[PDB]
Amino acid sequence: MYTFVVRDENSSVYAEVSRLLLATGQWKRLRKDNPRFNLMLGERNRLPFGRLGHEPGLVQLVNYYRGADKLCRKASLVKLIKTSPELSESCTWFPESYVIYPTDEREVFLAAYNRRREGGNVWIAKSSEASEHVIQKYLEKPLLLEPGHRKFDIRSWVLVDHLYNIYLYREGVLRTSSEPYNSADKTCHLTNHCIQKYGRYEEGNEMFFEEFNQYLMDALNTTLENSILLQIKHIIRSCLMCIEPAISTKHLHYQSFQLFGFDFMVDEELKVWLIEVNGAPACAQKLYAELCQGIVDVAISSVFPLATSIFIKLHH
Amino acid sequence: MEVIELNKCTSGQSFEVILKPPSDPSLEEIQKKLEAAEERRKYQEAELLKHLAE
Amino acid sequence: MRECISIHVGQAGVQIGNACWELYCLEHGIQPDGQMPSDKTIGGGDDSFNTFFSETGAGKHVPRAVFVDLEPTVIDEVRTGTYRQLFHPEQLITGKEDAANNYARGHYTIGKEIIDLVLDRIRKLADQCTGLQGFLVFHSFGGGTGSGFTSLLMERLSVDYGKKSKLEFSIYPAPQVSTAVVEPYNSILTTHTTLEHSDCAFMVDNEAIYDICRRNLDIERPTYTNLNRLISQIVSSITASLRFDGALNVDLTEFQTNLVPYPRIHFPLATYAPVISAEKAYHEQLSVAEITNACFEPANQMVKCDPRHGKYMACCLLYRGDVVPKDVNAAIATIKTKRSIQFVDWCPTGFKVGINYQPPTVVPGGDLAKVQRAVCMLSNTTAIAEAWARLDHKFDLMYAKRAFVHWYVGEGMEEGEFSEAREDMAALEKDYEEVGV
Amino acid sequence: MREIVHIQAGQCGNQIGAKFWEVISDEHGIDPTGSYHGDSDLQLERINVYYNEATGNKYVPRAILVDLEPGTMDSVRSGPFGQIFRPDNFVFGQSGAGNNWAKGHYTEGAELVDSVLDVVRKESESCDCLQGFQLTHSLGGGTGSGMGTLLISKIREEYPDRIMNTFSVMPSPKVSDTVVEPYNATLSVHQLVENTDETYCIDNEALYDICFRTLKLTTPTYGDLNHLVSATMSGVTTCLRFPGQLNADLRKLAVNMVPFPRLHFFMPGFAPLTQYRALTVPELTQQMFDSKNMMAACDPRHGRYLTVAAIFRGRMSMKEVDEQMLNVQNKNSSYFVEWIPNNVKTAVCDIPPRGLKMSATFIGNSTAIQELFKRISEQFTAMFRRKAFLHWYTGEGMDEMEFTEAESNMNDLVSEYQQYQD
Ligand SMILES: Nc1nc2c(ncn2[C@@H]2O[C@H](COP(=O)(O)OP(=O)(O)OP(=O)(O)O)[C@@H](O)[C@H]2O)c(=O)[nH]1
Ligand SMILES: Nc1ncnc2c1ncn2[C@@H]1O[C@H](COP(=O)(O)OP(=O)(O)CP(=O)(O)O)[C@@H](O)[C@H]1O
Ligand SMILES: COc1cc2c(cc1OS(N)(=O)=O)CCN(Cc1cc(Br)c(OC)c(OC)c1)C2
Ligand SMILES: Nc1nc2c(ncn2[C@@H]2O[C@H](COP(=O)(O)OP(=O)(O)O)[C@@H](O)[C@H]2O)c(=O)[nH]1
Ligand SMILES: [Ca+2]
Ligand SMILES: [Mg+2]
Ligand SMILES: [Mg+2]
Ligand SMILES: [Mg+2]
Repeated sequence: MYTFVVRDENSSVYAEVSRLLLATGQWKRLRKDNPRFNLMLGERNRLPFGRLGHEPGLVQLVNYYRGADKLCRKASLVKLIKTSPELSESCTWFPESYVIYPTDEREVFLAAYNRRREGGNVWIAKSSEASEHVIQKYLEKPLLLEPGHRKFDIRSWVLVDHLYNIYLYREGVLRTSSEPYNSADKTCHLTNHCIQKYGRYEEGNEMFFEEFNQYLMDALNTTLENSILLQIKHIIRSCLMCIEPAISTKHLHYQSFQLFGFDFMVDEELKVWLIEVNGAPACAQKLYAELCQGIVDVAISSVFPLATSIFIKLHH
Repeated sequence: MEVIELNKCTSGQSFEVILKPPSDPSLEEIQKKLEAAEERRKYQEAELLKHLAE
Repeated sequence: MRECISIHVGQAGVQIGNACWELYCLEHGIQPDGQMPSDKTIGGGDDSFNTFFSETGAGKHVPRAVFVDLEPTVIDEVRTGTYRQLFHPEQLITGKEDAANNYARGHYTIGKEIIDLVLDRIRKLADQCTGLQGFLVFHSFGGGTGSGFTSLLMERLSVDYGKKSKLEFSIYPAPQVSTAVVEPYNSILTTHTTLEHSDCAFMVDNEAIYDICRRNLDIERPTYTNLNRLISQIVSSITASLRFDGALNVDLTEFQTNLVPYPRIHFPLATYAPVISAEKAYHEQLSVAEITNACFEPANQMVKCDPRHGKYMACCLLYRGDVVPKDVNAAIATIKTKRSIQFVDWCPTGFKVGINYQPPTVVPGGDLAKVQRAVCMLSNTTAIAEAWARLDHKFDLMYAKRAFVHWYVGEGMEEGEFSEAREDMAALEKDYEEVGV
Repeated sequence: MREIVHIQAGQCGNQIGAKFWEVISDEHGIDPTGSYHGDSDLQLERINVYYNEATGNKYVPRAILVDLEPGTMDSVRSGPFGQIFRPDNFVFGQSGAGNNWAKGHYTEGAELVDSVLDVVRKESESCDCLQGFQLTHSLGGGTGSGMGTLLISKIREEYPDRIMNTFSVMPSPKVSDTVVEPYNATLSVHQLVENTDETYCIDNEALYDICFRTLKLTTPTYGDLNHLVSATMSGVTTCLRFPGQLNADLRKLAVNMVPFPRLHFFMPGFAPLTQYRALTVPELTQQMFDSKNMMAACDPRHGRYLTVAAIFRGRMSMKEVDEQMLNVQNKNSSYFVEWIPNNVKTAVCDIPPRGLKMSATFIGNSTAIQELFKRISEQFTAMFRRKAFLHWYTGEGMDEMEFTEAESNMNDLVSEYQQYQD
């Protein structure tokens, strides 16, 4: 059979992958500290990559890309986009951002804010007046779903295998709000399932793709693929092809794959904005089954075989 | 991309390529530890021979 | 003219020692009888090759070496080998009973009974030198002699030759070429005891030499002879400057000045290319750019690790064969844009380059093909600390249950030395993390 | 580390020791007269390990034969290779030991032990570099068990810095001689825990089961069991007797196989079990690790391996051997301890044993060996709680307390194996 270990009990996605692998009859789970394994479902923090690919006769695969946090840390993502000639800051899809410390950019953030304050502008910060971590411009003109006059965000799941093929899951989820947008309370401003809990328009405050594409047709005379999905596919390609030389395991002694969660924002001019890249994302209940099995089909069994597709291969 | 100190001869040459400027125990102490280990060995052997003696 | 003395300890040290000296004689035109028809100063001279060979009145060129082993099986190969006529019996030293893969047995029990004999044989070579530079020490981490006796010899050499430099060539242990389950114990004990006495040490992981011999030479089950003749090529390029005319790394002190900024972090990473199978009657000859590019591929370095996730402190490029500077600079400019080469902010981002016009020499009928140009890179990167963590973790697994510890205590060692040497390795791992951020 | 000194005591000890020399003399090309008529040189390169060389290019084993009655040593001197042994190295008495540990260890045996030590000293004094000693004996009788352990204690007193190795045969009710066998075996194990570096446990219950169930022998004989024992003994000394990359010796063996001083009782295994169709490499590995191929009646699936060592003989693929060993490890990794990295060692020898085109021999330090001591412990306590048959020993000067001690140390050993199994 094949051998795998489990090192993250809080993984809702791989809890199903480790359970689906056990339903194969050809995979068996070991103790979390057993060195002899083919596949590791490792821990989020301080994963010991340096101890992989040194066991004779073992082809070892892991569900994380070492060095992939440069894209998943808000402070390092900003730095990556500003200092990468492949992106060169001039990219048209990432909001103007600045990194500050409590080198620093406190001097350059206030400079561009002066040309802005004279006119309007409202910024946001996490980890209208500037006197009141990373700071980026708040999209004051989002796209609102009717009826309701509410905002939302789009979550896309992307899978990158050991060959660095980029697979975009066909099924997305819109994590919508319930309260009308008020550009004057922060419940109508932040789109999160936990903060929302509510559930008047759609169940769980999450609208899937077939419904949103029908809304775009009846309300805007366009399709989800033309108005939004093309841009999303471009951003996914651009970010992952940028760091490829830094994390690729093409000639390394072990192999990597990782599932990513891209969070996008759409404005009233049907322009797609990248908010952040999640390295440890969850999933929707109506999609836990199809996605997790796709992982095994394309990512796990692609290296460890056994006895249409749901992903869109983003060529490059 | 600067090259400096080119030294040629009949067997070859060498140089430097710069791309960016920059931003004991004594003999007795040894013998002391060595003789200490030999004593611990001698002690452990004396206990065995004393054990076999009983 | 300043002399260098080589010292080979244990099985690994002696066998690798044979490979190197065989190659030296080929590169310098010295036959197995010590005769050198190119030398015209018979009986003396101050040439570059005299740093490793002395001369007799009859015309023999004798290596400035000494071979030591606590058992005699391996050194008897030298006394009956092709180059037997090269060495003098006083240069070969053998015991009766090896260290049984036990550090404490090689350092304490058996080390104390033979240390003075070896120092007296070394003193005889030094006396015949006018301007001694230091010593080159070959040995293994995993063997009981290579780890336990080496650390005793390095302690005493510091005492008797306080001002002399000492370089190491060490073999890091790997299960693909394994010999004992306690190799992690011996590795830590000797690294802890040798550290303050070594000015610069080049580690070679047997897992890396094993994979290269399989991938590039198409050798299913590599042998020690295969491993060593590839390791000799690496050694010959690191010491070529001491034996040939040149201006880069012409004495042992230059290695520390150009590769070691911090004393404790003195383990440079070596990378070599091209390794081409001699079974191919023809193979495209790689260019300067191509072989330089391969110095940043993990599959070509002597210690498997990812330099992409570390920071550099120093870098040296040593070329042999048909190479001219113009091409070297073109390749360097090309590599700075393709790859990620990040130095520490308190070190210059440069490369020291040396070129020897004599192309690499290969053993006739061996496994390596003759090439027209080759390169060995020496870089002091923090990425090599991955190998310390791999090894430290295996030490922790066995020590938590005190497994096998009684074999060392029974030799006079105390349990406290285990945790002492282990805490030192923890400090070494911490020092790399401070430098790598 | 060169010369080994062999010793065989008692009936069982001298019968398996006899077959051992008969087997290896044949592998090295040494005829019954001590002359060499081989074809290769690999059989002469390390021959000094077990043989002395006499003038006239004769090879004489370095062995000492001991027994308290002459019956068994007479049959050896009249056997196939009886003429090969040095005449001086026959040391024996007349009273016998009556299957009584106390007689071999305290009364009858004490009179003869000094003479044995004189011969040992004579052999040791001629060794360029003596490794240690190996002893063959059973634990269920009197001479090999009671006097055998007395010798081990005395040899350790004169040669405390040499390795002590034994082949010890465990008693079983399925092949029993007397009802007091548990008494004798419990008293010997206590000694073995203290005074040996390595002990191969040859279980008579496992040998019987193999002959009955696998070899299809309805009524097995001691000859049948010793055929299995001699095959095992030849396999576990291959790396000592032939030139190889390994270059094994008794000290490196102990250093790499014994993580804790007391737990030095090994479980041996062999394959194939003795027709003209040679086995494939996958067949060897599979059989070698099966319970039906173990020489001690313990289920390895009831415990975990601390360390393992295996040798393959014949002309086979090293790549295929590696591919099969790494396969069994990674497919049964639940029965190996995690806290000893790389605890499975493999080696190959080009010379196959006589008759077979290739074979494989297995040495295991498993915690399942506790099932053997439990078995012997329960049999001991059932009699002891009624003081049954004790008069045979109290009549030799022993006290009840000495029994309570050996039993107590035996149970401690069982709980010590259970400690490292969890
Ligand atoms: N590359 C290479 N490695 C070797 C060679 N010989 C031994 N080794 C490695 O060295 C380690 C074993 O140490 P040895 O040098 O053989 O032991 P020793 O120094 O002779 O000390 P003892 O225990 O007394 O025998 C293992 O990790 C081997 O892989 C060799 O010729 N070439
Ligand atoms: N510049 C901006 N313009 C508009 N909305 C923004 C914004 N920055 C953040 N938001 C809103 O804030 C919400 C959460 O922000 P952010 O993603 O940084 O927090 P988070 O990372 O802890 C939750 P998640 O994992 O879903 O990204 C998003 O749903 C988004 O709608
Ligand atoms: C438990 O592991 C290890 C075991 C051993 C060594 C190293 C180890 O450690 S290791 N894996 O090299 O790191 C070296 C000494 N050797 C001796 C030996 C005697 C016999 Br016999 C054999 O025949 C069955 C054998 O096998 C062919 C080996 C045992
Ligand atoms: N395998 C094997 N076991 C034996 C042999 N002879 C005796 N035994 C066993 O050894 C035990 C008896 O010990 P024995 O050697 O006869 O007593 P001793 O002569 O006083 O040493 C019993 O458990 C027997 O089953 C033999 O040739 N082969
Ligand atoms: Ca000269
Ligand atoms: Mg989040
Ligand atoms: Mg050795
Ligand atoms: Mg009998």
